[PDB]
Amino acid sequence: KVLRDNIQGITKPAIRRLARRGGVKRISGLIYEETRGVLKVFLENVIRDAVTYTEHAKRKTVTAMDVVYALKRQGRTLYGFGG
Amino acid sequence: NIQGITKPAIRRLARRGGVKRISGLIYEETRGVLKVFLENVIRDAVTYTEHAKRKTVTAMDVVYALKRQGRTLYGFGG
Amino acid sequence: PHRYRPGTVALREIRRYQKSTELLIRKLPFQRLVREIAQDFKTDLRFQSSAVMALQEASEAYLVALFEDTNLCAIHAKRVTIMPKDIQLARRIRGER
Amino acid sequence: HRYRPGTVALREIRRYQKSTELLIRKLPFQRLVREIAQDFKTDLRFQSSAVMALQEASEAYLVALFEDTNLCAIHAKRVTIMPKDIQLARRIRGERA
Amino acid sequence: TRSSRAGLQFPVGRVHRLLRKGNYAERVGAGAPVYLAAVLEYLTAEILELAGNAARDNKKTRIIPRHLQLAVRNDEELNKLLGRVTIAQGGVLPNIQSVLLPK
Amino acid sequence: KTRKESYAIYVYKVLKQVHPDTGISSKAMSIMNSFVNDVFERIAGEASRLAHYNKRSTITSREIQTAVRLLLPGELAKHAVSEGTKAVTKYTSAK
Repeated sequence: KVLRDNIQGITKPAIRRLARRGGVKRISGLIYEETRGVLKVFLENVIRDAVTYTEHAKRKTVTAMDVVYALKRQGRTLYGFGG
Repeated sequence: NIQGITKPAIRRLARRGGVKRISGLIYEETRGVLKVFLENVIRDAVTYTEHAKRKTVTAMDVVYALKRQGRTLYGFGG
Repeated sequence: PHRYRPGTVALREIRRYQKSTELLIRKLPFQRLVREIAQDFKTDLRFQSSAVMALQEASEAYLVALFEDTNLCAIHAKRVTIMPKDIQLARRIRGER
Repeated sequence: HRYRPGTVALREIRRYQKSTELLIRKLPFQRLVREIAQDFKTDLRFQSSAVMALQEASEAYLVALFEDTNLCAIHAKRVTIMPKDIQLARRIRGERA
Repeated sequence: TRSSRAGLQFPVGRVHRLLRKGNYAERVGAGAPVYLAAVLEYLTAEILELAGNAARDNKKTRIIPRHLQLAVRNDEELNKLLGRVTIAQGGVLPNIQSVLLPK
Repeated sequence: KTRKESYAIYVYKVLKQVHPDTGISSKAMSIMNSFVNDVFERIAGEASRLAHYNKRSTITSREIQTAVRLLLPGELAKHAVSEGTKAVTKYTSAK
């Protein structure tokens, strides 16, 4: 079933919570959309790559490993999920 | 030696840098910055020479160093 | 009644979220998002539930790293409030596009 | 007639972005290079291309750096670059801590 | 040759040697030195294209490093690719921030 | 007097293929040669991991291909795969 507008799942209180672990105290209202903007360019990058691995592995299922390899590729190495 | 990196030379680099106006304290700051830079690159470079058992640091040691450091340079035998 | 002054709960919340490690974005929204973006690259993809969880781990880390550097930019500008332009300076400087 | 404060600075930017020649006189640079390396190993020789390589890499880097420095100056409604900018630039680059 | 047999200008032999010797894998397919030599050929064309252009624009018959730099930094897609590469004698693009300009 | 290799002559031939009435300097020639080697490593390298990742011993045109798709920006990748798939098929024509 069709999927639409999901970036707005990234509610404002969460984009808040992250900013707090980030040491930010005062948040301008025009921040919440820019963050979604950024998160999107971010996920579009990791998944373009994750997927390319999945396509190469000739699979219909994207694995924890394809993700981890992608991150490593983008210089955002991640421990905790294999590799 | 370090102070051999002249104020005017540092000014030119900032002009090619797009910078219009320059504080006095910059010039010294630039120097520490440049120093740190060469050190790291030359440390890695020399390590290549030390491992190549050479008296001559080559261009390729430099080039390999810059690669290591993610500051790849073209035009000295890529 | 009673009313904490502006900025008082912010400081509290910072300390809360800096003690813990649990993910900040909700789990389900997050997934829906990732399934979207991925669909729009290739249809008919499935995910190891751990593979979503990886991308999220990687996502939040980034954004928290991001806010960190955003925050510095706010402060650079004799300000205390973060603004899109701040984020924008961090990304130019990080050399993101 | 005299030209105003920053008028010759403006003409100079144009002149240097149009040229590709190196901006530190290669001799004092060269002495700086030998000094720094001596601290890592004694009795050493450099290929003249090895020194040029370093020179290019270093300048290009510093220019890039001023670029990003200059943006921070601007971010702070300023027009003069200051050491506090460089520190922020590098900080966000993740060069400095 | 094989450059011929694939319509390539780029040494399909040279490439097959380099893959085997440069320790990328145990064995090396027949298509890959061809696929790659091609992609190498393709990309060196795009650069030579836009640099040459730039040398015309800058009114010279011979390409110097600058013409490469201009070609590269002005191309949005090439510039990304060489996002971490300093090109010797490249200089910079001319760019002067607004608020720095006179009023 | 050692016989050091490069891509110089082929760079030239391709230069003629695109800008027949244009030339090149040694200084820019080095840059073209550096460019070639760098790109060769990056693609070769990616391909190499690809194989490993997939518990397989061979770097085929396919590995090279997907390597290219990870290494290159949307449009430049697109053409690259073309020229890649083309010269390969054209190669497998002749024998």
